[PDB]
Parts: sequence; structure tokens; C-alpha cells
Amino acid sequence: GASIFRCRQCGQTISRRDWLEHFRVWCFSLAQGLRLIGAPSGEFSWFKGYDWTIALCGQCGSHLGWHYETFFGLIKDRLAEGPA
Amino acid sequence: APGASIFRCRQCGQTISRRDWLLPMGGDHEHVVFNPAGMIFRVWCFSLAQGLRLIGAPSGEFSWFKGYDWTIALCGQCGSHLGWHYEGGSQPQTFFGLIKDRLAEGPA
Amino acid sequence: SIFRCRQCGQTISRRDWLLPMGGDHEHVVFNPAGMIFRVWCFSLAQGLRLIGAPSGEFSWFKGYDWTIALCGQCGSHLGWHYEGGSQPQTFFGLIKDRLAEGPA
Ligand SMILES: Nc1ccc(C(=O)N[C@H]2CCC(=O)NC2=O)c(F)c1
Ligand SMILES: O=C1CC[C@H](N2C(=O)c3ccccc3C2=O)C(=O)N1
Ligand SMILES: O=C1CC[C@H](N2C(=O)c3ccccc3C2=O)C(=O)N1
Ligand SMILES: [Zn+2]
Ligand SMILES: [Zn+2]
Ligand SMILES: [Zn+2]
Repeated sequence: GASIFRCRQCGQTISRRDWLEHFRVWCFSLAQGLRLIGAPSGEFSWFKGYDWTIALCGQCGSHLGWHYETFFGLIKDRLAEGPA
Repeated sequence: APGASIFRCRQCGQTISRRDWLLPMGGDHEHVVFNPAGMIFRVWCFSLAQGLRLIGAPSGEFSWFKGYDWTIALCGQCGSHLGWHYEGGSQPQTFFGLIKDRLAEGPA
Repeated sequence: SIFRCRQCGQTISRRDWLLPMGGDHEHVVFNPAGMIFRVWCFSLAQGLRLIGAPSGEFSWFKGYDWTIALCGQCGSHLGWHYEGGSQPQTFFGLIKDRLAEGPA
């Protein structure tokens, strides 16, 4: 029952276990339904050698995590998990 | 005189659980999940609960918590679906996952 | 969006001022007489009248005292004000079903 990951606020589909905790952050190789905003930043990056960009939910605008450059680092408590 | 000590069924007032019995499963008492019908639930985990009626036999299908089987938990007074009872697992063997917005919190 | 008193329309609070106390802006609560309320927390509000001295008895929010909040314009009981805490020192718990949300 924890195969698909979704925006907690509106339910937009974001990623899946096939693409997949370290706040607790989940790293995914691929994601959908986000909007990546702004230019990359290195400041306080949790992953050595990566810059990040803010990742919002494309449906409701909730801040779900970051895109790193590649992979996506998403905040566990901003997501809902459920079955495929 | 604490005003946030007891959880009762929002629909009828049945005594269900207590703040003192919240349980941080995987490091957090709160879990946000969805079922196969796409319903999103803000689930609070409790070590203990009362005043429920646990319906049928456990199932592992679609379980949100690795290693646990679930049974539907209704309010034993009014039949409101308040969450699930989990069993069959490890550390703990059992717990309750209750739907936060279906409870009312208040004084003892 | 703004929240207006459902009974008379006076502006009371704003969506920008929603406050997630204990991790959620919504709290379903019951008082000692067993009345159930669905309360939304806001940092600020306007147009209310707070009645009585603050009380700590049965506060729904640990570390805060409460005062009853009426609409100042029509008298509707819209919720409570909370004070005497830290981070934040004060906020409101307003009864969702007694407000109307709409454009400013
Ligand atoms: N005989 C009564 C009737 C009502 C109340 C009442 O509504 N109290 C609220 C105040 C707000 C709060 O944070 N907690 C409460 O429980 C009461 F205390 C005593
Ligand atoms: O790799 C990252 C992503 C960004 C993240 N981060 C935050 O969580 C945060 C909160 C407030 C202001 C600025 C930041 C920031 O850089 C952080 O600490 N590291
Ligand atoms: O851990 C659990 C509890 C039960 C829950 N569940 C539901 O809420 C549901 C609704 C309809 C068909 C099947 C299911 C199911 O397994 C679910 O998805 N996971
Ligand atoms: Zn969203
Ligand atoms: Zn009930
Ligand atoms: Zn009014």
C-alpha cells in the first residue's frame, strides 16, 4: 500500500516506489507533476556535489521538495503514499 | 485542567483514545496515506484505543504499515468508521491507526 | 481570500493568517459540557469583541489562556482568543461553520 507517492494537500501524482528515507527526504530518479522554479543553488545542499531548485506541486503549489543536479529530493511529510 | 487529553468519536462522543497513547511509528505519530479508492487519510497512530468495534478478520492487502495486517475499526457506539486496528507485526505487535478529523479532542 | 462573519458579513480574518497549531490549522475539539466544535486557527483577526478575563481552564492549546470571541458587529459567537504562550504569544481559534470564505 506504499507504491505511489502523491501531494498530501491535493493528491497530484508525483512519483513511485520503482523510482525510489534520509525532515525525512525520499530521493527519486524520476518524478512528474511538479513545477521547478528558479536557478540552481548550492547553499546548504544536503547532497555533496549537487545544486538544488525548488519543486512545487504543479496542481496546488505546495512546496514538496527540490530537484538536484540528477534526482528529486522530496519531503516525506509533504506527501501521501498509497497503492499502485 | 488539560483540554487536550481525551479523544472521542466526533459523531457521538464515545470515548476512543488519549493523547498520552499517541505512538510515533517510523518516527512520527502522523501518517498521510491513500486507499485504492483514492481517499486521503490523515492517520494518527495510537498504542491503545477503546470504544471501537473491530470488524471481520485481518488482511494484509494494501497495508500502509510494513508487516501489519489490518481490521476496520468502527465507533462501537455509532458505527462511524474511525480507522483500523493493526496486528501481526513487530515492535509493536499491534496498534491503532485512527483518522484524526473523525475524532474530537478535549478534557478528561 | 477573506473570512467573514456568516451572520452579518463583517470581515474577521484572512486565509493568509491560517496558523497550523500542533501541525494542523483544523482542530476538532469538545468542551466540558460535551459541545463539539470544528475550529480553525488564525494568527490574527479583526472585528471581534473579546469578553471576560482570560482563563486557563480546559484550554484546548497547552500553555495558552482563552477568552470568548464574539462578532463585534452582530454578536455571533465566532470562537476564542488565546494568549499567554510563546511562539506565538497569541492567536485565534475560530468556528469554521460560523464564517464564510470569499474574495476580498
Ligand atoms: N460550562 C462550560 C461551557 C463551555 C465551556 C467552553 O466552551 N470552554 C472552552 C473554551 C475554549 C477552550 O480552549 N476550551 C474549552 O473547553 C466551558 F469551559 C465550560
Ligand atoms: O539541500 C537542501 C535543500 C534546501 C534546504 N533548505 C531548507 O529547508 C530551508 C528553509 C528555509 C530557508 C532556506 C532553506 C534551505 O536551503 C536545505 O537545507 N538543503
Ligand atoms: O492499511 C490500510 C487499511 C485499509 C485500507 N483500505 C481501504 O481503505 C480500502 C477501501 C476500498 C478497498 C480496499 C481498501 C483497503 O485496503 C488501505 O488501503 N490500507
Ligand atoms: Zn498539490
Ligand atoms: Zn461514534
Ligand atoms: Zn457578525
